[PDB]
This record gives sequence, C-alpha cells and structure tokens, in this order.
Amino acid sequence: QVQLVETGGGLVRPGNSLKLSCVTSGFTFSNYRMHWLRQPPGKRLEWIAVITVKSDIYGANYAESVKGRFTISRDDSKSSVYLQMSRLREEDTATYYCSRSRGRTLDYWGQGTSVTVSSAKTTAPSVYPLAPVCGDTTGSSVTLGCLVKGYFPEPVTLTWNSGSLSSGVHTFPAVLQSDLYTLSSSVTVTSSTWPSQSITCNVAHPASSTKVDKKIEPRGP
Amino acid sequence: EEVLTQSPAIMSASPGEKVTMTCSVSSSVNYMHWYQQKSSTSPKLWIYDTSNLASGVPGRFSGSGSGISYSLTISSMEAEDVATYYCFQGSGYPLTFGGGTKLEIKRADAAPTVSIFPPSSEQLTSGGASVVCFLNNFYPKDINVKWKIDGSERQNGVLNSWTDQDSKDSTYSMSSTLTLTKDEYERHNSYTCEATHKTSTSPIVKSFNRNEC
Repeated sequence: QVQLVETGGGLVRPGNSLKLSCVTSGFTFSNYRMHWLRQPPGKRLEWIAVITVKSDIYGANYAESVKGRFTISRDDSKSSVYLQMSRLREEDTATYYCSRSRGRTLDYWGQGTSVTVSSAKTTAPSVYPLAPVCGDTTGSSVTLGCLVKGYFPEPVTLTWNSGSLSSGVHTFPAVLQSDLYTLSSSVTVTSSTWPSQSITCNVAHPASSTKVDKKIEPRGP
Repeated sequence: EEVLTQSPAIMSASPGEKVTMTCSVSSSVNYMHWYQQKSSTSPKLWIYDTSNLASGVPGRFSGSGSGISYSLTISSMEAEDVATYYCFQGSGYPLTFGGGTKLEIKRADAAPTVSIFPPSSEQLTSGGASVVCFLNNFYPKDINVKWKIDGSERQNGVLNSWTDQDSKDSTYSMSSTLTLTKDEYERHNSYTCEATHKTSTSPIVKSFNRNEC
C-alpha cells in the first residue's frame, strides 16, 4: 500500500517561487531515493530531480532545465520529499509528480499536482446551461449541454447531477483564447428520463473559489 | 544525454491485432523500461529492465531489445490497452523518456449524433452569444464541421474541441462553438451546424431559427 500524494500546485507569476510537497504512505521512506518529474500539457514526461538516501551524500542531482533554480529536499521524519521552485517561467508550466525508485526503475508515482506559470488574471467561469431544441435523430434520446466560458487558469471540475450522471457524458478539453478558457460538456439520456427528472450541470473552479450549479430547463411544455 | 526516440508517434490497431512499437536510443543503454499513461494521469510502470512485466500487467505484453533498440509488443490488441506508452532509461543522468507512442483502437465506422444549441438567455444578458454544436460518438476521428448563418457559411468565430477516444465505446466526440456578438446574433435568424463524415455522403444538418427560440 505504497502511496504518494503531491500538493502545492497552483497558478503563479513568472519569477515567483512555489514549494511542492509529496507526502508518502506504505514503505519505509528513508530507505529509498525519491524524484520529482513533470509533464507540460501535450508533451512527454521529464525527469528533473533526485535526492539520495540520508546515508549516500551523493546528495541531489538535477536536470539542467531546473539546476540552480529548484531544490529537492527530504524530511524522513515526515516521510516526505519537497521541490522548492524559484525564478519560475512559463515553460515550467506542468503537472509535477514525485516518484520513488529502486535500482534503475521509478516504481511508484503520485497522482500529480498542477502548476501554471502565467501573467494572466485569475477569472471565475460563466456557466451556461444548454437546453435542446430537438430530441436525437434515432429516438428515444436527448442531448443536453453545459458551456463554461471565460475562466483562468485550468482546471474546472464539471459534473452532471453532482457526479451521479456519469454515463453518456462528453466533457471536452478546454481551449485557450485571449488568456481565457472555454470548455463544454454534453450528456445524452433516454427521452423518458428528461425532462421528467432533473438534470444539473455543476462547475467547480477552485482557483477562484467558485462552485456554480445550473439546472437544464426544457424550452416548452 | 541519452536521447530516446519512439516510433510511431501515434498508431491504431483493431482488436486481436499484433502491436509493435519501438524506442531508439542516441547511444547504448543496458536496460529499457516502459510506462503506460492513460488520459495524462499518473504513469504506471509497465515493463522494467527490458523484459519484465510489472505486477498486474497482462501476459499479452512483452518487452525486448538491447543496445540502442528496444520494443514493446502486444500479442493481441484489447480495448483496455488504449494509452500512451513511454520508454524510459534510468541508467544515466539526466534520466530520460521517449516522446511516447499513442496507441488507439479501431472499431466499426459510426455516424456522429449532431445537436445544436442556441445562446442561453444568461449569456445574452452579458453581451455575448455562443452557438454550440456537438458531434458525438463517431468513428473514425476525421470529421468536418460547417456553420451557416442565414444560409451563408461562417468561418471566423469558431472554436473546435475533440475528445480522446471514448473508454466505453471507442468513438470520438467533438464540440464546435461559434461565438458572435449579441448584436450580430440578433441580426440573423437561421443557425445551422453541418457535419461531414465518411459514414455518409450527405452532411448531417441541425438548425434552429433565433426568432422561434
């Protein structure tokens, strides 16, 4: 039951510093080398730093991309590894992971924590419910929509009926335009389920501390 | 550095088909490892030390190679194998990954279901007007969308977004959003989204007229 959990991610400005944490469960932390890696969106994974075990004094090693800007450290008593970042730039934007290794292999990773380095303003989304003009061409089925517009940074969390509606859903990757994102999502249900049962689009945007619910209303009787 | 190059960058295979992907290295390494990545989520160790499957990896997977050439093979493609596969050398600093092979699955061609949505009254209140069109559950991924406003093709103002292959049915979906001012939206009546897909010579056409709702 090895567990690794990164926290600390968030939006920061170019030149800022941010410290990431990785708390671990289910192995004897101090006996393993620990690493940070990252993946810019749409790009391959990148190894960026390793800290050896207390005894080595081989110390720490870094990718050149971060060397002399980032510092890896460990607290064995806390079973935790850290990445102190400084002098951040736009190309440091990525999901950051901590990993344990054995021999040549990185065996266990965390879930990732997301860091955005940007000068764009944090902006809460506008959330628009999309009511059908017609049932689907086959029967029998209807597609509803939710449009989420004008937010920054990623991510939003969208669900339908607080997550009870999971089947038949399509949530599209966000697209960036003029420092603002828009995303949409559709749900398809049997015509006998809607509008007789309520369907609601729920959008969380943690960066702007907002959570918006929007019921889909039928156009007519 | 040891530079890792994977071919092909992207591939598709029908279910039961034999899959091979390669990882070339700029200079010899002693062992190669492989990670499976679904949906840009946390990578899973797949194969370590060239040929050993990690715990729970199905026996249809195999790793081989030596020197500067490594491969991963799936004897019989399955739906659950849809992922991006990275090779990884951990023998010399900096530790490096290849650029991935994105592995998709083939299914039977499927026509999209097309749905169009007017600007919401809430959006109109704010001075803006988005018309939305979904092209859902189609295969193969290639697809054209066109917008017509009172019969006239509209190019500027459209933003498109495609999902990754669906995990329950192996189809793709696409959203197309036409953003206009409320004023221009209010200057016209017929809003039409047309989908052109290989499953038919005729486009799938969905419309509404603003002045009806």
